[PDB]
Amino acid sequence: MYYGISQFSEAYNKILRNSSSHSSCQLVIFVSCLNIDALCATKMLSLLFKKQLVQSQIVPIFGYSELRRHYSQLDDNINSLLLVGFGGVIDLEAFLEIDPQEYVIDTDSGEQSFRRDIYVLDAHRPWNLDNIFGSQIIQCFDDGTVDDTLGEQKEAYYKLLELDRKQRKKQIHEYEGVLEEYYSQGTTVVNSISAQIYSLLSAIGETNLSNLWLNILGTTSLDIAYAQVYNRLYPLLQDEVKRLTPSSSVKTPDTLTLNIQPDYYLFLLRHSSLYDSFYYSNYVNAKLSLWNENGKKRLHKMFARMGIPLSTAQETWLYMDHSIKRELGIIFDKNLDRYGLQDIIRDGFVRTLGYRGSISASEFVEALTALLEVGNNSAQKLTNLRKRWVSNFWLSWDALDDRKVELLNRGIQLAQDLQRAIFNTGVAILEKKLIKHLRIYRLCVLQDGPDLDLYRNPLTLLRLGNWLIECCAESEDKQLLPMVLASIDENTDTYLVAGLTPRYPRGLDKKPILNNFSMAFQQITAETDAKVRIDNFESSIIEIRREDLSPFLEKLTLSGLL
Amino acid sequence: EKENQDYTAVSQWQLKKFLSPIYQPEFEDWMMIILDSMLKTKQSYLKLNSGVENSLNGFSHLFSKPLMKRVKKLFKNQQEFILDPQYEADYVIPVLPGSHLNVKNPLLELVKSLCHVMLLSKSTILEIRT
Repeated sequence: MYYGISQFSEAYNKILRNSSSHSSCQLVIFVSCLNIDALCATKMLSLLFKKQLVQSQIVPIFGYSELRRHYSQLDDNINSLLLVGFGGVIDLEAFLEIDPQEYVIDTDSGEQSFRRDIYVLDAHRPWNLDNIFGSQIIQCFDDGTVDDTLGEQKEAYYKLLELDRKQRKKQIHEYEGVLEEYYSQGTTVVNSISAQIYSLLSAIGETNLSNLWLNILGTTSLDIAYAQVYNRLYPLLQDEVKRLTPSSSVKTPDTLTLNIQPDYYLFLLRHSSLYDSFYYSNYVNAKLSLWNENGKKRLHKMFARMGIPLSTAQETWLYMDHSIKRELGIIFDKNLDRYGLQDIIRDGFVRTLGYRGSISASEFVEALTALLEVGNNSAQKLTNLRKRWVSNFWLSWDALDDRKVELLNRGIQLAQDLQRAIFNTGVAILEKKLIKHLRIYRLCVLQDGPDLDLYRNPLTLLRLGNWLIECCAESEDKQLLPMVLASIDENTDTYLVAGLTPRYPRGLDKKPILNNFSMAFQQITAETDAKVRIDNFESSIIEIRREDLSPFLEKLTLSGLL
Repeated sequence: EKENQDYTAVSQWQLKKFLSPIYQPEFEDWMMIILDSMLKTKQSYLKLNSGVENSLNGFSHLFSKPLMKRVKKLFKNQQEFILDPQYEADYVIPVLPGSHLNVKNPLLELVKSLCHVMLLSKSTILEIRT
């Protein structure tokens, strides 16, 4: 509520009024690492502050305790704080021990001012009502859901705070019931941080092709589990592409172009073979069931039907005969309807410059996600491991630059290897039937397997989780159920547990489903004495000990908040 | 000259002290059951035969059927009250001067101790292993 979209520009002006000083650094941007959206958002923010000369300190943070450690050691000279990708769910005054009495300067007249501004760039739609309403210091960059949906909770909270027998109980318990109905609600995303920051850049006037491409990457990175967000934000990106494109031509070494062209829903089409692109795609294995041998037979049969030889299909896309790849849209239109792959046809954004080849938005965001993942006494191991993924995040930041395409090709190769590992472990799960039905949720526990040291990473376990949700979503015989995905780390000796939401099949076209695992995780942590970690910014990511795993799952299946 | 011979049962396990306080008397209970079944099996074998393996072969057929059900019921009680702070005081591990190991599941340690004291038999080691 404190910043609607039409005054994002005003908020940026306030940042200048606290940070446009050549002598000292006064702006520190806390970025949630291990998120593509926050990475692109901070890249656009860093370009904007570089063009206007604002001093900055970009700090990547993994855990909530890491946030508290970094905020506790901050100097008092810093007056502007930007929280990218997080800070929209928890109460920041109750977490960062913030009291407004020692941070207030020049209160005199009903005006209040503070010596530090903390801005929140968060996409998680459960918004803390104290944080968004009763807080002057914590300033939210709201998408606009407060003006449409959160009005009843606004008046309930305001008459709760204003009024500190049957009338008092009858109104106060009703407003607290409304507030507790808004609370204990699942977590969802309907807007991207990159779209909000590009709206800020449109309000200022610093938009160009690079910021538009970063906005395209940030919007495209949410297409895996939040396809309604991408389908909503696609026409604005189409309007911006057709606005900032030039008039027209011959391929020349300096002309960067960014076209809206058919970019099919495939894993790494332009940097791998067509056989490996269909074989490692989540949607193709989701529909044709490629995990068993019959699916591979059907894939070879449709290669026979499409007229593409397996010698030509297994050849690299750049070296592929273009009698196959020029009329590939016509072949896709004629042949994919019989096998159910009609939804492969999809228009996306493809950027190229010079003579170095074309890259799509989807291939670029899988390359960036791979560079986040495997880009490079137990508490020291956790600290070193958190430092390792912070180094991975900065390597992926280095890959965002135009002059560092070798990092991009390294990310492409890492994405290929990681998708091979994900495919092997996915068919490992599916062949031996470790998926167990618990009547309210589906349980998948990895005890041992091939290269299990990749799954101490969060996004690799989320990649396996989205693989399983896509593979099980097209099977209509089992209905929509939430998924618990646990992976064991022997050296740390902890089960890292991820909560995965189900989704409808991609061909259908409604209300998005929520993430009800954080409420149960918090309630079990409060009621039981489980030594667990809640510090991840995605609240469905927890770490349990091995010996406390089965009581945690029994208390999870006893609880009805799934 | 007595039919009962004024026999007594002596149990002096220091192994029992490395267990949770709820699980300590059940160890003595199952040791008493093991002892009574062993005397009954030895008496039956001696009376049958007299008119490398010892007299004790096949003694665990007498009480494995209650013991499997008791272990499963104890496991069901284990998966409820270990993390509950009301009953966690019965589930703690004691600190003793000889202790060097760390327990991970108290019922696993109890089952290992019972199967190890039953595993000392040199004759019926196959059946105890099963």
